[PDB]
Amino acid sequence: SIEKIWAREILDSRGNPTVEVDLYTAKGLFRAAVPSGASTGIYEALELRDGDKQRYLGKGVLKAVDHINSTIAPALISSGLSVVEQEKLDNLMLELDGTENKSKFGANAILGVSLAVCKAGAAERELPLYRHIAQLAGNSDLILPVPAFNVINGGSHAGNKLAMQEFMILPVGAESFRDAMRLGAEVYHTLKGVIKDKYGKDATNVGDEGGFAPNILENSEALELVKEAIDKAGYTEKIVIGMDVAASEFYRDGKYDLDFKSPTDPSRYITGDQLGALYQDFVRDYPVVSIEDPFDQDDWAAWSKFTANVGIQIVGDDLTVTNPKRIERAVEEKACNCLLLKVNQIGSVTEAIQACKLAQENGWGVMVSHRSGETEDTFIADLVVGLCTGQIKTGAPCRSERLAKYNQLMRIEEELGDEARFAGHNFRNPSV
Amino acid sequence: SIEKIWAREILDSRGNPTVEVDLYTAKGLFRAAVPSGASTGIYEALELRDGDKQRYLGKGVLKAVDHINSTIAPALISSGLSVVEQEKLDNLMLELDGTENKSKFGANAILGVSLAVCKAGAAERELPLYRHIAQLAGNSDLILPVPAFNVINGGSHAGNKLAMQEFMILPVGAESFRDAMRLGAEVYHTLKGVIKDKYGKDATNVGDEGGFAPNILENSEALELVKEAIDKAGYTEKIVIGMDVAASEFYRDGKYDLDFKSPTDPSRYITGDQLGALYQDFVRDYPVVSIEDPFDQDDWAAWSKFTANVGIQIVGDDLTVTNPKRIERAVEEKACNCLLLKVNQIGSVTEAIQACKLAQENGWGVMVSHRSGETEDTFIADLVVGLCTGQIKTGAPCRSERLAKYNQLMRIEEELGDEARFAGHNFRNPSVL
Ligand SMILES: O=C(O)[C@@H](CO)OP(=O)(O)O
Ligand SMILES: [Mg+2]
Ligand SMILES: [Mg+2]
Ligand SMILES: [Mg+2]
Ligand SMILES: [Mg+2]
Repeated sequence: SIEKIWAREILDSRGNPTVEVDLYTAKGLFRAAVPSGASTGIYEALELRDGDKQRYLGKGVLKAVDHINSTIAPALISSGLSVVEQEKLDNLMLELDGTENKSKFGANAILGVSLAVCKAGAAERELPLYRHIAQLAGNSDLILPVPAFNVINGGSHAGNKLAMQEFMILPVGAESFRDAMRLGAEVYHTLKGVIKDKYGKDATNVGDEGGFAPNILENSEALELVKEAIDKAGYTEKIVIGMDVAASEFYRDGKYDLDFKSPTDPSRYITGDQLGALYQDFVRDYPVVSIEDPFDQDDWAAWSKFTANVGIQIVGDDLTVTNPKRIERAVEEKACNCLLLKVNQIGSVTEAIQACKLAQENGWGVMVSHRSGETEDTFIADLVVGLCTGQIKTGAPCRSERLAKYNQLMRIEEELGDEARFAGHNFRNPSV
Repeated sequence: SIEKIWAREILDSRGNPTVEVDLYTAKGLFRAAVPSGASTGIYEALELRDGDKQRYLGKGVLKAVDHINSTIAPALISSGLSVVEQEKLDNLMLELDGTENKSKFGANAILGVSLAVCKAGAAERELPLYRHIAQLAGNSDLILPVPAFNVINGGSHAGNKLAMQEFMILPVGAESFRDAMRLGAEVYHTLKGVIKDKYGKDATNVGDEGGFAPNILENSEALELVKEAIDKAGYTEKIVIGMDVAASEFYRDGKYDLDFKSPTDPSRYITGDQLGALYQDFVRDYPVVSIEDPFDQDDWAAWSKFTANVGIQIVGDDLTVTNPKRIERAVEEKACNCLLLKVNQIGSVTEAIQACKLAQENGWGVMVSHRSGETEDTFIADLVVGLCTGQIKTGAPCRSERLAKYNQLMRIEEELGDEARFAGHNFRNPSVL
């Protein structure tokens, strides 16, 4: 059973409080922490913050922590359920909170326990984490995913004018996971120089996810820099490009604002048809193979029309928020062909696994994802392997809240030894 | 005894390779990894790199990793020594290397085993890491250090003109380590707002250690920005300022170039006297209580004279490189009154505890330090408690290779319960508490 749970406030990678949980069994101690987004969709389960403006500027998580220490912990303990029963323990937590969006305890409260139970569960089974997860998910071929490295940053929170949030590289042609990391790192460090040469040393500092934020406006120019770094590294044949537009962040009165970090002005705003045609030029002119949140989380028509007019991967994030009910609708409407999977959008492991199986059941790709506020926790590296999804984005190869995950994928690859496989060019559908 | 040792290459926080080590005993797996400097002292132990231009720009550590797997690991397994015997295991390795600066295997090879052995030993003793360290050190006060947070990055850690490396805030007034975390973070976030309003959002990206990299040249202006944020956060009484100049990075033919990241022009260079005088202004205009590497690593005359002429903490880093020989010379010349402690400048736990005790017996402070290239490893967190040094610099409260250490110190404080004490205004000299 569970002997003890102890939750506390720690600092995530931007220096804001988040929830960490210690859960103890007769096997020992298991610790997990909860990440936090900046471009959070309106449909995500509630991140409970304290809002005491005199303390971490309103961002403390004492209330979430106390819900764990005062309510969740006593309950789960006295239940006497084994930590192998992921689903029953998660449902219990879900009934206890009693709300649909987990607004009673916070999803950051429930998830911190849910992850730590999962780690306890692995060890109760004497499996490493990635194999326990695969058992919870009915999987067997524990493929290593292609990493997607966020190398240039724009968007809502970025010190520059660049509207589109993330421009990523995917080493689809590397020989193994370890190899992909090496390609990603070389391109990254090459990019830095390409930026320094073109823009000045000032332009080479990092944003939240470890990528660079040059002082540029044109999304075509970012892609241009990324493709140059890929050539100059010499991997044109091995590395492709993915984008996270995060379009909800610049949605304005039913049109779209590509300049939005400027102080307001509706004359620039373009329509979804105009924004769709830009992407089609991007897909024609650059090796872009994936685009995430190309439209607002509510602009369903633009998603379906786009998806039915392209061959590339189209990824729902803010559209789907790892939520089964929202995914069925995207399925019905053929909104996209890939789920971005964020445990903290829905708020328990069990519901994330279910979101995963539903996407995969209906022929979708699935990409596991960090939040832009991460911790040293590495759960998601085990999650992507265990879920056989074949793709993960968890940062630039820079800042150790991103590398903690990359390094742990290398450890998994090495742990699988001779039986380890890399998704490479089958990242969208590694089930082949 | 040790059952097996597996080393691998992982990536550090700048996305370069570094050593990590998995050590197996009866108790299980003990893992540690090796950090890596950018402004590395000329006298530092050798960090062994591959030098293969077709692989991570020559920055691979395949060689150091193979030294561990193929030579050091059977060496330590054959000895049959318990992991608790830090000193014996460290000497074993130092003798097998047999060079002064560890250039046969690399400081990076030796250290990663040394750290792992260390964590395995704490498990064997049934002790948390910081207590085991305290026992190797012969301490039983486990005081929590004042954290020194590098909130504006310059020099070799940031893409800007700003020449001095590090502008640090020290919550000397804090009630506890956990409360020092809150003050640090609130000032950091306040400073993001100050820098944003004054220089634009483009000035709020960060350099290697998590501090803002604003587009500035004047070191006075960085100090100014920090003061302003302290004040706006409401903490002028409770928080003071520290600097790492690292003048070695900008020492140019007997002079100093405060614009070294600009196209070379030797007229802009100033003498060490001018540099010193500049330090005297900072000390009077700002609550600067500590300055690290204010002169070049070989510029001993400028060091002794500046130190005899101030009552603040003066920190040796590239001057001392965590090395007992260089420390003795610094004590004799009165170069400085604080040691910067960096396991990887010297290359083993045992050596680093020895360099520490040395400083403390000569009445020096000791500030434990991360490197600019870090990992998810939280060793130095337990190390600073176990060594009772009362001060640690391990980043801005931003980037988890920093926050993994700060979060660990909060966990250690919480674990000490009511026995927990906070160094505070005693960060130079915590033994009196
Ligand atoms: O103080 C220093 O000099 C260190 C650590 O902050 O930087 P580097 O690791 O680059 O030497
Ligand atoms: Mg988002
Ligand atoms: Mg997104
Ligand atoms: Mg240095
Ligand atoms: Mg230094």
